[PDB]
Order: sequence, then C-alpha cells, then structure tokens
Amino acid sequence: AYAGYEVTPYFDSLLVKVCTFANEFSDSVRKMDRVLHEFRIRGVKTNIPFLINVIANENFTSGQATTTFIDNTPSLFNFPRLRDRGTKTLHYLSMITVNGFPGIENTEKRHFEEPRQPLLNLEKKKTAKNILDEQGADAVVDYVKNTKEVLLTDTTLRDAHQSLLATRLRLQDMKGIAQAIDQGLPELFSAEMWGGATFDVAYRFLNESPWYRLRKLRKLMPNTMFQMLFRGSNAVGYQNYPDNVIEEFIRVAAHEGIDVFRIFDSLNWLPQMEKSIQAVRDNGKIAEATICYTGDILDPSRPKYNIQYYKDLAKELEATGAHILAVKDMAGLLKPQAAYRLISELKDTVDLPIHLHTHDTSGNGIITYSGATQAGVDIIDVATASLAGGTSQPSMQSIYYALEHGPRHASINVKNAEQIDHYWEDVRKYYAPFEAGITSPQTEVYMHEMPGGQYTNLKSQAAAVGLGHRFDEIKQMYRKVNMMFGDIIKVTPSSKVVGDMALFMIQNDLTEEDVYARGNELNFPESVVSFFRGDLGQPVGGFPEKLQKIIVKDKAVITDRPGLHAEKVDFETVKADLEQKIGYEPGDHEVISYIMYPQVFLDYQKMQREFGAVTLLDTPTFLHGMRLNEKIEVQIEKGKTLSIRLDEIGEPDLAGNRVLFFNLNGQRREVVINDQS
Amino acid sequence: AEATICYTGDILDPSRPKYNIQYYKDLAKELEATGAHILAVKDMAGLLKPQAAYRLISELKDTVDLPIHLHTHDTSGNGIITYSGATQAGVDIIDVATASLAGGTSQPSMQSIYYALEHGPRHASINVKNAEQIDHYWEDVRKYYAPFEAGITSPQTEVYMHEMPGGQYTNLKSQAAAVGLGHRFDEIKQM
Amino acid sequence: MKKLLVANRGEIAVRVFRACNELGLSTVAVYAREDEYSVHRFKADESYLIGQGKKPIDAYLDIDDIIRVALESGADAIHPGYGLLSENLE
Ligand SMILES: [Mn+2]
Ligand SMILES: [Mn+2]
Repeated sequence: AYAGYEVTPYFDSLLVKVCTFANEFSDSVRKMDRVLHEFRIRGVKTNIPFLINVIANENFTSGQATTTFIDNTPSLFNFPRLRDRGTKTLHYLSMITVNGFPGIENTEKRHFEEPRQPLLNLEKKKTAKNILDEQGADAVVDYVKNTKEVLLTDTTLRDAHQSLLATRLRLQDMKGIAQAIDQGLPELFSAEMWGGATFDVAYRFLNESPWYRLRKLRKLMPNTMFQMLFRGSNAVGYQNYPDNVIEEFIRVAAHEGIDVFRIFDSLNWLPQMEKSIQAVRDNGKIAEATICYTGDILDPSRPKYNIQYYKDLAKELEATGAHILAVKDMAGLLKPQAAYRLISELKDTVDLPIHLHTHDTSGNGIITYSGATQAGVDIIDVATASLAGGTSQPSMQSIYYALEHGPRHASINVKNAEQIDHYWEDVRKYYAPFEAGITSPQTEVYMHEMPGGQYTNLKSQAAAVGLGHRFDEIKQMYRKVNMMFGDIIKVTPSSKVVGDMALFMIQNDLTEEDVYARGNELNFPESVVSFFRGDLGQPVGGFPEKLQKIIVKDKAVITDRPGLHAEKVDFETVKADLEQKIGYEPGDHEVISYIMYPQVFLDYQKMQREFGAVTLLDTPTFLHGMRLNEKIEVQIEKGKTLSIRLDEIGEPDLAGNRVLFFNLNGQRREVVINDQS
Repeated sequence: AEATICYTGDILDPSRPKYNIQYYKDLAKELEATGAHILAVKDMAGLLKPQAAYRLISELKDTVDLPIHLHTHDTSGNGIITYSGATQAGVDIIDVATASLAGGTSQPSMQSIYYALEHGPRHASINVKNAEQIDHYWEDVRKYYAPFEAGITSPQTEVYMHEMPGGQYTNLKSQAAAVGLGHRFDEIKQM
Repeated sequence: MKKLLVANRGEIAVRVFRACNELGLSTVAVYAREDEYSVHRFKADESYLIGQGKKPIDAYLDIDDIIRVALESGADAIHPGYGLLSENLE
C-alpha cells in the first residue's frame, strides 16, 4: 500500500495491518480510533469507514461482541458521505487546466494582482436593516419617509453584473468586499443581491448554490438590508407553480436572510402579485409592489401606457398592503422629463415610498434619476461605478456628485464608495470572457424597447440561425411585433415572446399581413402560443381577438390566474422523492430549489459530487485552471487550507488521458484527466 | 474666433478660492474686450459638476453679451446632466460626439442630449433621427480601430480628485509602466 | 477542555495532536511561512500562520502572536512541547 502501486484484481485485498496496544483496553480503542482517522489513503476505496463504526460501537468496546454481532447491527453500515476536498478540487483544476471552461475560449491564465482592499472611514449608524429587525417593516417605511436625501439601493451584487457580465459574478469575489460595503456604506437602503438570473445561473453555470451565497453574505453583512427581485406568480422560475410553493419559497427566503422583496409581474397584472405581497407581509418583511414601465407617458400617440394608467395601478397596489411602490424601468426608457412628471404624479396619488429602477443604456440614467429626485422619489437603484453604465444602473458615485449642491443630496458615503469601487474595478478584470465588448450610449432602445438581457439573447438566437447579419431588420420586427400584439409590457418572460415571434417572422420571410393571411398553416413558437393561451396571465387591455384565434387554434385558452390551474404539490412527497435522488435529507431550501428548477438542481448535484465546492476558488483559477509551476491556497474552513502547486502536465496516452503532477500539502499527487481534443 | 477659458477646480468649493466664480467673470470681461465673437468654456478634465455648470453659465451670461460655447467630457458620468444644467442657464452652444464615439472620456452623446432635453423648456437643435442613422456608420467604423481602443471604460469620479485630462492620464500610465511603476499608479495620481 | 493549541512544530506537535485526538480534543497548530510544508501543519484540525515577516525560529518564539491565535481559534489550552517556549516563564 504505497504511493503509485497498482492494486491488481489477482491477489487478496489487504493494504496494511494496524495494531494498537495499551494497558487499558479502553485506551487501546482510543488509539485505534485515532489511527483509523489519521490514515489518508487516496486512490482506492478502503474499509476504514466500516472499521471506525465498529470500534465506536458499545458491544465491541465492552469486549462482548459475537460472530452475529456485525450482521445483526444494521447501524454499522450507515457511512458518512466522505468529503475528499483535495481530490475533487484537483479533479476540477485538472479538467479546466486541460479542456478549459465551457463556452469561453481556452486562453491562458493572466497573472493578477491582489485586488485593492479599501481604506475606509467608518461611521457608526443605525440602518434600515437594524430598524426592520428591531421595529418592523412599517417602522422602516417611516424612516424612509422621514429621510430628506434620496436613498440608494446597490444593485452591484445582482442587476449590475447580470446586465454586464451575464450574471457570472461569483460569491468568492463578493465575499472579499462584502464587509466593507456593510460598514463603509451604512447609508444604503438595501443591497440587491438575489433573484433575477442569479438563482439559476449560480447553480447552472457557477456550480454554487444561490442559497449558500445568501447564507454566507448574510453573516458578512448583518446591517444591510438584502433585497431580491421576485416574479409574483413564479418567484425565480419559469414553470407554473401552485400558490403553496410560492408561499413556501418566501417563508424560506425570508428566514434565510432576505428583507426586501421586490415583487413584479411581467404584464403588471395585479392578481399574480397579490398572494406574494401578503406572503411577504406575513413573514414580517418588506414588500415592494412593482410597476414595470414601458412606452413614453409624454408621447400622446402611445396613450395605452399614459400617465393615468400608472396612477390607477399605483392605487390598486397601495390597496394590497405593499410597503413600497417600485417603478422598474427594465429597458431604460424613462426619459428625464417623463421621470419628473411620473414620480411627481405618483407621489400625489399614493403615500408609500417610491423606489425607482432604471438602466443607463440611453446615456440618460443619471439625468433621469436627477429629475426623479426633484420630483421627490424616495429611493433609487445604483451600481458601483466600475459595474455601472451602459445597460447597468447609473453610477452610485456619479449620482452623488450630480446632486451635490442641489436641493436634495444623495445619502451615501461617497469617499468610502470610491474606495470600494477600486476593489470592483480590479475584480471585473477576472470576468473578461463574459464582457459584452464595446458599450456606448444607445438611444435605439427607445425605438425597440428590448431589455439588455433580451437584446443579448436575441443576438445569440440570430447568429445561431445565421441571421446575425440582418439584426437591424430583427430589431425593426420586434417593434412591429410588439404593436401587432397590442403594444405590451416587455420584460422577462414576455420580452422573449416578442423576441421569438420577431425571429420566426424574419426567418420565414413573413410580414404582418402574411401572418393574418396564412397563420393557420403556420406553427407559431411555443412562447407565443402560451402567451396567447393566457399562460403568462392577462395583458393590459387583453389580446387582439382575430390574431388570438389564429395563433391559439384548437388549444385551451385560460383567462384567469394560471397558478389556480397548477399541478398540486406536496412537500413531503417531493422531499422524500428528492432524498432518494441525492442521498441525504434535503433542507427546506434544497426542496424548494428542486421544485423551482428540478433538472438544474440535480445537474448541480452531479457537479458537486464530481467537483466539490468550486465556489472557493479564485475566479481566474475557477475559469482557467492553473499554469505550470503555479502555487495557490484555497481556504476551506477557518484554519484549513489546500496548498496546491502544479508541477507538470503529462502528454496524453493512446486513450486520450494525461497525468497532472501536483503537490497538494507537501504530497505528490498524480491526477488522470481526459484530454478531450 | 472663440476666446476660451479653461475650467479647473470647483467654483462651489470655498476651500479652492483661487478659481472662484469671480476669476471667471473677470477673465470673461477681458476676453469680450479683445473682440472675440464667442466665449468658450473648455472643461478639459470633465470637472464641471452640474450645479456649478448652472451657476457658472448663469453668471457669465450676466457678465458678457457674447454667446457661450461649453465643452466638457463625460469621464465622471455627469456630462449629460452638466450640459442639462448649463442649457437651463442659457448656454448657447455645446460640444457633443455621436453616440458610438461618445461617453467615457469623450464628449457626451449628441443623440442622448436630445432625449435628455426632449420635453424640457429648451430643446437641442438637431435632427435626431438622422443622427441615429449616421451613428450606425460610426458604430461600424470604430471596429476597425480595435488596437487603439483603451479597454473597459466606465464612469470614474476620481478625476475630480486629480484633474488629469484624459490624454495626460493615458500618457502617464505609459510613462509609469515604462519605468516599472505601473503597479503604483495609485500613488502617482495622489502625487 | 474542548480544544488545544500546540505552540510547537514537527514530530512533537504531531505527538501531541495524537494524544489530544485520543482524548477527544480538537487541535490547533501554528506554523511559520518557512515551515508551510511541515506535516504537523496538516495533522491538526485547524492551523494558523504566525510570526508573519519574522525569521522562522523567532515566529515560534513570538509569545503574543501565539496567544492571539490561541484566542481567535477558541483554544482552552496550550501545549508548549519541548524546546522553544516550553521552559519560558514569561
Ligand atoms: Mn432590471
Ligand atoms: Mn478636450
């Protein structure tokens, strides 16, 4: 039993005989227990787990076991899932060091400096989080209403990197500065740090649990309200869940650290928001009911989403017992004039604080927030400067200076923020592969109204069908299609609906006329049909009737809340069913993740089983593996760390395998990995 | 002939009194006197915050009768709002770049400033539809220049602390790397 | 007594961890940079760098820094081992 020895099938299985000895048999046992635990035999399975159980047992330690003791003690065959972190990490490091990371060119790994830690000037302050905890949600609303300054939410840990780095920001980078945010910027209303694309993307692409992300941040940021975007009917998913699920999600999310639930619906249809709002209230947390903005209120030719529409909806939403009204301008369509008229009239209409969210795509985000802060807007959404601009939020640091000597200041420690922005500046360099390339102001968004995500995903879809060259026509169709469907609110997932439809029409060379004529002989994309079946809920002002029949055909249209039609779900049935599938008792959050994203959650578990807690790797490592002669330390617990040098990379054999030669904690380690080319 | 005043400091910062509001007014007088057709304010570093822009354009318009042509840079993220402030204070002309070559250390967007002032008291005089179409050509052409592109550009307010114009910052990052001090550029900005 | 820190290295540090382990005590080890590849560092339940910037032997003599670690770690006791600080009154 030595390093490098090929265990063959021919001879018996013995690796090593271990004796212990001591005056007292009790102590002979103690020593055996230590030794079995001390052994580190990697490469082949061993019976040690079994032996440990056996010397733990009171029948044995008494000296009374019989020949049937083992076969009659079922307890001896429950074995702890063994965590070999060294091994699994090296597997990962090897996989990436040889085959690269999926969906990014296999480049070579840059040498990166330690990212800059901020010099902060701290000031103790009570925080909305403190108030919420100590005195409840309504007490926070009072705190907001009695704040003169415009209050800021930091979208840097969610919408910012969703908008700019395809949602690939990683917990390891987050936790390196989380504390500095919590202490350096107490002035914040909240940090948006969950929901949106982060939930699936963390599982699906970063192989880290969003729940883990939340837990680990929640400890580091004890005085900062945590806010999440939340789709009224579907929480973080895209299937049609029954109401008991949504309530359950919320219970858990609330429990696990989330304070502020911005609740929206893709067609601003109140029935989908109602339960969730109540649910949030019931868990003692803050609930932002949200209106999504589309069109231009100061454009008389688009009267459908005129100033009245928003006022009326705001009334209705105030009526649900939401703590806060939120205006989510997904596409950055709020021009600054309109922002002043809109925030103004809504403040007249309802007494609940207004939280505004736009995107700086048009170049007009800062001036739009400025206008809105003149009209009395209570809270606005910003990103640190280094992850701000273009299709991100407007700059937190910039908006301070924009309102500096004005009637209303922004409530933020700008010196501290500028220092923190240095860390984010540095870290964003790790994400180069996901960067979207040259970004400048673009006002065409006013013409087509695609949110930043929809534009990215439709540029993808178009290239993969070889239409990348005619994207100019595709944008034009998106605009026509939107009008064809009655001029609708385009956010996820209604944005994809118009998306899919506009592609389909170009692809098959059909105009608006061609659809109305030969629609019945055409199979419209799934999304387009679900929309018109009412599976997304009911659009403002309902569907166009002729076109509905044409698209729907035989299929069963609903006109109420799709969640009523949802396949009933039992937590016990599913919890048991899952325990079998992953091989341990899942916590309530695992259950619910499984309900939300079943396939993805299982795939995440394979990845975990194969590769471990990749979460703990620095991002350049996580994405590029290692360089010859490179050394790294991976912290796994407080005081436990994997020191990993890489010393050689073998040539491949005939089976397309290579052997990588690491030193992990002063031990040579040979690791076999399939070179895939 | 545009006679030009270069802007530095912060007129609304009482601790930097050297280039206070009076300084500019007095110089503007002198320049009007030279028979210049137009007064120009050249904010090289994009230091003109938007409140200051309104006070400054305002007081200069009170001081001299020649049109004012303002030029800033969108490095801080506050170019459009600064132009907005200035256009409320009556500024006659402003300097903009097509959107595809705008932003960061360039000028603020010509297309954006139109929409920023769209339903306001004072509009921007430009054919914005035509401008948006032209911006496509510039979008495309800028791709040819990829080797010279300066990399990921985002808003940066540190310019207010150091006051380096965009060019000086580029050339001093060069000089610093070529003397192996690229790693200590933070100290160089402080100096 | 739940946890013990060995203010030492190498064979004797490992000796003690063993003794600890057999008495159901958690262990804590300390190590200089220069000793980062020492077995004893990884034979304990948790281990902590000490003496930062110092000469390596000086680090194993840095009384304050050791205790800093003893405390941030949660240790109820310290085994000195032999040599180093084991005979030191201060
Ligand atoms: Mn958004
Ligand atoms: Mn210039």
